[PDB]
Amino acid sequence: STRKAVIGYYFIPTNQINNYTETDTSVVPFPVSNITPAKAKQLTHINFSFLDINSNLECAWDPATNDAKARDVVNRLTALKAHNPSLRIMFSIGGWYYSNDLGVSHANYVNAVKTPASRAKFAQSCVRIMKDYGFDGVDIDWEYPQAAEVDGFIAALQEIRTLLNQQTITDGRQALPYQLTIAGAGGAFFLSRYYSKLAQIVAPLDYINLMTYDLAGPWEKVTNHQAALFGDAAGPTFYNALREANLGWSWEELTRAFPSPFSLTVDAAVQQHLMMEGVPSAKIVMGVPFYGRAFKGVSGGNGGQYSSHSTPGEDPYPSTDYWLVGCEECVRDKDPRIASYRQLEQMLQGNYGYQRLWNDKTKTPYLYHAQNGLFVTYDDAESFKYKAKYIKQQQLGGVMFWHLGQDNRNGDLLAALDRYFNAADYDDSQLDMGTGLRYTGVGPGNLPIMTAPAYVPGTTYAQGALVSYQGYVWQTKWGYITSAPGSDSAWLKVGRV
Ligand SMILES: O=C1NCC(=O)N2CCC[C@@H]12
Repeated sequence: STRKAVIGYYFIPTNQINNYTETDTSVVPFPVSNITPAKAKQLTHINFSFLDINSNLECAWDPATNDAKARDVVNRLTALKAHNPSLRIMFSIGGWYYSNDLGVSHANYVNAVKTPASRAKFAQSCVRIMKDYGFDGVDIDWEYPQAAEVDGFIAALQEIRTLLNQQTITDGRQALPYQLTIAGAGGAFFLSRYYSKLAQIVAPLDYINLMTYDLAGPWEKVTNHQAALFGDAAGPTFYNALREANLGWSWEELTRAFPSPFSLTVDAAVQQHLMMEGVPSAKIVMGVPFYGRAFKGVSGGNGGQYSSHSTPGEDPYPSTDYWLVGCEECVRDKDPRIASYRQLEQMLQGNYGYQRLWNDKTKTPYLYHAQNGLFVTYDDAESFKYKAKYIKQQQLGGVMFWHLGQDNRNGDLLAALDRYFNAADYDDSQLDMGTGLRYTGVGPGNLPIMTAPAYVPGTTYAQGALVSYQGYVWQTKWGYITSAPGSDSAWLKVGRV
């Protein structure tokens, strides 16, 4: 009965800030005024983005930003709290552009967390920025820290948590404490960079917003749903990077927690987080996209799914050929590979040759243009039903999405999410979650409850035997076992209590 978080990103490029206006779409497509009172009430958090970490290793705005303008935009955002007292205006630091391994400011992130001094300096700048511009929390989107930088990242977060908590007291914000969150990897590959230390990373956070989308892209040889909730056996599968993380577990432990290959879905990412001890479901937030990814050069037979394609994976778009027919915004953004739900909705009702299909295993829609060989994977009010029920059933913290300017003018995707969680007249008790493939891995954090005869010191056990000891149920991996679980590596912990 705790309200589910609804975290929407508000992204505005510097040039739009420096020329902000709420009366001319050509310049500021999505002004703050578009976030009507109705919308502000369906949100719990708005992640204003993005800020960066400069060469000075402190949190800061983009140099070219006109400060007076920024503050005004921000103040328009915080002003929305007048409509919803639980609304928090967070500010996000990073994003793919600034922080990816090959990003412009990548070094600043690496160095910012290098030592206690840099950390305290960084942390202190985060809180200073928060207080100065009037934000309600700090969101850090480093995509992503690598194994050796993790301890620093972790220490930085703890530092930020300390300062924020102190600030909540100083500001008498007990009823709406300052918060700390991060955008987390939503796919095993990037997740494997810090997966072994999830517990420590999540400890200082109110939420970890999983970017459970972009699970398919033009950088992938076979077209696929970018945010399948569940797996489709007919779809591609992937190498389970997590089994290569520095977990220090045994072959048996790794194999049971990380089947491979596997289906790269939203369910897999959530379950992968829940497999680790100390990672509470309530802190896990499911990210969903308000845009679709388009591919060209697909062949028929499966409605464009799981087909080879001829889409360029480079960034920026290495071409001037805007082939996503009907997509006007794609021209405005010089990229036919991404389209907002808003634009997609228009394309569908526009007789452009697109046919909306539904994959009942993944529980997600897609578009197929038989004439031109196009495929678009995206989410909508229908896929969100399943994702919302999954969030409630799995007792997750809520939902996050990128980004507000991609919802249609009526704000339907946001309203759908709010409805599924809060409408007294909405009933999904009979909504069928389907037979799509579930992630079946088992780890220390999601061991099933079992019962077994207590271990008897000095007893010899055959292979496959089960016993209880030190709070867990154990099974032998082979025969003639003469020692106790934990002291004899012939036992596999398979249950709890
Ligand atoms: O960098 C981004 N790229 C698109 C996206 O989905 N985001 C989630 C937060 C980071 C941001």
